[PDB]
Amino acid sequence: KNRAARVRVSKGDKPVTYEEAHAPHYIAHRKGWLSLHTGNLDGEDHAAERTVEDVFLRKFMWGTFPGCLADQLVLKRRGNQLEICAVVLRQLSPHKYYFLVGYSETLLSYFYKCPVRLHLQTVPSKVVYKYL
Amino acid sequence: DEPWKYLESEEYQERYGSRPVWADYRRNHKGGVPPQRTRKTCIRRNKVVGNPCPICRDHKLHVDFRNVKLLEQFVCAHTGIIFYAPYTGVCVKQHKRLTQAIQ
Amino acid sequence: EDSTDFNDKILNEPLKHSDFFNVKELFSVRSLFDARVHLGHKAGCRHRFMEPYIFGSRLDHDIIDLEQTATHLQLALNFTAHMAYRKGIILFISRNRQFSYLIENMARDCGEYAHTRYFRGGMLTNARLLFGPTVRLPDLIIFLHTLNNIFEPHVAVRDAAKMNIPTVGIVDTNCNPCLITYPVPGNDDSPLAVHLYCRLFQTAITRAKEKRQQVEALYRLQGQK
Amino acid sequence: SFFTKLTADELWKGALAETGAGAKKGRGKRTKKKKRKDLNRGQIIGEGRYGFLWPGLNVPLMKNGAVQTIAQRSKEEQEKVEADMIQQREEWDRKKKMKVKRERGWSGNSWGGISLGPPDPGPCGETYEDFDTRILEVRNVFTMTAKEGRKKSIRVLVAVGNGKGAAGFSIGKATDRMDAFRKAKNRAVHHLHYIERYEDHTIFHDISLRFKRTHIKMKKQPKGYGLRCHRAIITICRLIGIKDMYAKVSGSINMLSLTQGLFRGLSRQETHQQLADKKGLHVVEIREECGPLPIVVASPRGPLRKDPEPEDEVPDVKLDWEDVKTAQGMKRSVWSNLKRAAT
RNA sequence: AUAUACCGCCAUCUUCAGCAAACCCUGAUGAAGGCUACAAAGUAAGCGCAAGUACCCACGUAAAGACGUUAGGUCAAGGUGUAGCCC
Ligand SMILES: [K+]
Ligand SMILES: [K+]
Ligand SMILES: [K+]
Ligand SMILES: [Mg+2]
Ligand SMILES: [Mg+2]
Ligand SMILES: [Mg+2]
Ligand SMILES: [Mg+2]
Ligand SMILES: [Mg+2]
Ligand SMILES: [Mg+2]
Ligand SMILES: [Mg+2]
Ligand SMILES: [Mg+2]
Ligand SMILES: [Mg+2]
Ligand SMILES: [Zn+2]
Repeated sequence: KNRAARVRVSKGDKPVTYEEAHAPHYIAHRKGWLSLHTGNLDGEDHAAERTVEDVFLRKFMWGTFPGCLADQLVLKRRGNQLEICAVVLRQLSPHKYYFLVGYSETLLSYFYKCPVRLHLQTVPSKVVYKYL
Repeated sequence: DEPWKYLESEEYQERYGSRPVWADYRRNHKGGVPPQRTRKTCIRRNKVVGNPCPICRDHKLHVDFRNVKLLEQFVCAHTGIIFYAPYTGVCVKQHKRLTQAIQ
Repeated sequence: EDSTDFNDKILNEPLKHSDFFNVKELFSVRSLFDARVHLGHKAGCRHRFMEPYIFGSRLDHDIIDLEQTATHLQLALNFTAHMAYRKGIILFISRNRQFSYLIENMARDCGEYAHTRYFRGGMLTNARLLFGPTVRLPDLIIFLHTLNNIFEPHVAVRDAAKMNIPTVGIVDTNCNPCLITYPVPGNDDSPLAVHLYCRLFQTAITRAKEKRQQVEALYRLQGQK
Repeated sequence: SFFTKLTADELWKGALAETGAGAKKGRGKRTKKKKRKDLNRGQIIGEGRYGFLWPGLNVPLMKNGAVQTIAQRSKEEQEKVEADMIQQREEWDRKKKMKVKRERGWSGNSWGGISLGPPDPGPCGETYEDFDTRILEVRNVFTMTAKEGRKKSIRVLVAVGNGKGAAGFSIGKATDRMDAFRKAKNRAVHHLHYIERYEDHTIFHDISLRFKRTHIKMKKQPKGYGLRCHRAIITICRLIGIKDMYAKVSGSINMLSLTQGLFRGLSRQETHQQLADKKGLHVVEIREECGPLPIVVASPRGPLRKDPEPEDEVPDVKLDWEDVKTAQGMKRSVWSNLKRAAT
């Protein structure tokens, strides 16, 4: 039986998001990609470097906004601009979200030597697609 | 000095309500059939056992022939017989004092 | 202040009369005899609990005593009329497919309900799951046929009792009336018998609903002045 | 390596091993399972080992109307913070170990006799606060399946009652025990019997019945006699509201047959009003405490017969050798009439 | 060291169509069982199949394929519980 990236059926009490509810074979069919860049196009270079950067930013944001992320990050690269789009919860005070945005954008801009912007969308609670 | 006052106070009513002081007591023993005698005494050389009987567990309950409202709790209202000690769980020491105070 | 007078003049007043709706004028032993209500099944099909209602066997064909039917039918019609007066939900049940169309029309015409189709497990004992938590069940179930199509008691007879719903039922000589609240010994097979039953219950229900409006209307006019 | 690190959910799911071949069929004799602890519970965003004070994250942004600047706690001031966090953490552990004491039933490890509380309120705002629930039997039943082999389920018997004559019982089945409790107690309130009580304390007459292979002999008793009955009968009698009764169970001692037999016997008893109406005579009670005074307990509602009941010189009633052996002082048992706690 | 503590990713039946919460009913309220369409106690969320999608079609081939089975494979992908080593 296939296991990869499959949230398994339970008793009907486990809330899953839309991202979680779709196995890998639905990628490009029902669900899109969580990062968009040119490295994996034919004739393009530096796919390995974009992949390492993406893995770091996901770990970095998980621990920089601990308990606040309500879904996976969406990573967008245009030119040398890096856009991080995150769906977060509404528990932390707005002052802390502004501190962490200023801190994260600045720290990541100096780390990867590119202008980095963080876009936060807040939701009252994790959006539930279905109960498995 | 006035033991009958404790039974008329608010502390008593909160602890026991309208049930007898021995209502919630349960003996710890092996088997389904308990020993036919209760423990000799719950206070031994000023030290109290882990599961003191209804009388010994509340030091404000005074077995005295004038505290008739307490004594009534150890007599059957329908037959007038004094409960044997295993009925309420009172130790043998206090059951004798209750029997003498009732008489 | 005004509710006690309402319930006393409207709900309790009909219960002080032996025949408040005059349902005895609807039928007679002759009218039942002409509808062949006395004709029962052969003696080999007799149910033990129907012996008290059987006049006898005429050449191995059981005859239903219409003197008893008349008294049982009086009670059933009277009960049915009172339940319609109180705005109770009356459900007609029968699996006899020859009369499914007739019975479904009789229910619609009187403003009541019919279930003549296959009875699914739990319509009554599991109604909240099937219909919803606020579903109102019937206050009276009238069986024009108490047996299903395999000659066994209709499951709703047992389930009506489980839900404490009174049942009116036509009980032929091969039927089991033990759990039927108001049983009526009578022929359930002949179209003349079945048509009569539908006319009687339809008429009892229609009269009782009209009586409820008359009493209410009078009670209001007198209230203002 | 930073890139080899995983999330807490992954680390606990692995470390706990809740899913695995060992959990499948209880293949291991195991008792104390590791319990996941949330390590982000008492953690404050912005607080670190170095004790830095970040304005707007872990300390206020403005102080005295001016924006605070980056600061660092002193070594002494930071030691206190660490100690205070350990003490806060120890309190979390201590309290979790501390537990409330379960009131036991017929024995310390038995479910029988334990209260489950009132049945849950029905969907249409229906409530059963007046009803108490008691467990009578908790059984692990097993079926064999083709794939999973020996499968484990729970069969529960519970009784419900309000203490005023309305009581019932139901079986509950489920894989989990708490689901069996819910099903049993909620179902029982839909299958209530009403039990008539003489003077709201005892039964109307002696009841002797057999249900399958379980024999139950019950005797009407006066006030103050208490419930001297099988422990399960005691539990059921408290739910009905019977205070004084003797009962003896003989034959197969099966909890379900005992419960079903008990409710059958108690539901099928004739009251004094029913006896008076059936025979059209007065029901006269004679009490030795009240001497020869005749106490009419029930009178027929219909006409009163004029012909005395025939006085058969010798009744052709069947007697129980146990009752006769006892009345003759021949029943010698070390276990009879033993001193017991009030029931 | 332990895959007989596990996460992770899989084999296998599967070239299957079943799994199942919550209720209801039958069996005297036992382990258990629950269908007949000219129908007789089942209603069933959800999961799988199916449907959709990819490839050249609506075909085919891929993909998908539940719950479980074999303490199946892997502590040597990585991570990790327990135990062990630390000149
Ligand atoms: K594994
Ligand atoms: K490994
Ligand atoms: K290891
Ligand atoms: Mg495969
Ligand atoms: Mg017929
Ligand atoms: Mg061991
Ligand atoms: Mg113990
Ligand atoms: Mg294995
Ligand atoms: Mg295709
Ligand atoms: Mg394939
Ligand atoms: Mg498919
Ligand atoms: Mg192995
Ligand atoms: Zn003592």
